Amino acid sequence: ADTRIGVTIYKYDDNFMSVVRKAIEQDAKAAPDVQLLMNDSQNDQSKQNDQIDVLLAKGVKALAINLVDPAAAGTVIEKARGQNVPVVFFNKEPSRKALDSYDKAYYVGTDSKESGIIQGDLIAKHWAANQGWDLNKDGQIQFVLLKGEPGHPDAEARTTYVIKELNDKGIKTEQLQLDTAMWDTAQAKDKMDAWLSGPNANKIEVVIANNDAMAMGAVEALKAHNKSSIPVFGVDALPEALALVKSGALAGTVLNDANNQAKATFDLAKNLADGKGAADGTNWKIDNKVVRVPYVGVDKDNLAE
Ligand SMILES: OC[C@H]1O[C@@H](O)[C@H](O)[C@@H](O)[C@@H]1O
Ligand SMILES: [Ca+2]
Repeated sequence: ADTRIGVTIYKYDDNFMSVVRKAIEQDAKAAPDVQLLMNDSQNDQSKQNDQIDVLLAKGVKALAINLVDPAAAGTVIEKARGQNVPVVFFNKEPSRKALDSYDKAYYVGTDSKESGIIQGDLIAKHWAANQGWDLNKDGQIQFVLLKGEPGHPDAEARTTYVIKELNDKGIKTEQLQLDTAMWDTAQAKDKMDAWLSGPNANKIEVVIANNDAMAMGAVEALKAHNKSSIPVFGVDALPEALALVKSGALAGTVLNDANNQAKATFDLAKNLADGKGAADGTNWKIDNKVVRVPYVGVDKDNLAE
């Protein structure tokens, strides 16, 4: 009488989704009646699509899906609809229209813009406290920005809102470079290294990354160039990134709460598999089929708290 739930993780080597993957498996360990069928989609939506077909053929009673491509939500929903199986999307947010296209589709994640606002406020605080960072003394932050996947709601919101928030607080900004490194450490290292090796590299004052993995790559490129005096900011508060906040290699980050996103995803998926209301017997507040888990800013001043 075990209940099977199919789960896809877009890429197991994504630093953040690795934390989430492990947390959801710990949640499942505590539900002796449930079996998770865990899949690594290897950063390929076509691989994920085939994995979902296999999961459905195996009779799973719910799906928890971390999309490779957000725009593929519709495709995945139509697969789930064919079996009348509920689907809890997590971490890559489908459009409102996509969510509303199937009454058994839900989403667990975050308020993406909040992470951009928090990161921007963190940078504003550190900038005001470290006016030595204004290398050219023009009152503006000359920044470079390492973006996540184009079209990913967290990448778009974190990129828009970090700058909006700095500007709203009265801090002018000059974008010297902006490119995607696709959430990846090695790509970010190579991009940052190029920026440090190009003309007017001397003008760069602050590095902004949409996640910690990319921030960490930037930290390594700065080290290679003896330019570690330039501050770097990320998002996620990965343990490895918190170690760099401690050492001073990373100026700040933002907790993306993997534990509670994993728990909400599991709790809702299990309820839906059982034919119950998604939040039954839980304290999750579902707002129009969506659970959002707060972000929290982190730097040396609150690292212990
Ligand atoms: O979808 C995967 C991405 O999700 C974001 O919420 C995290 O901040 C990133 O680290 C991760 O690469
Ligand atoms: Ca400046």
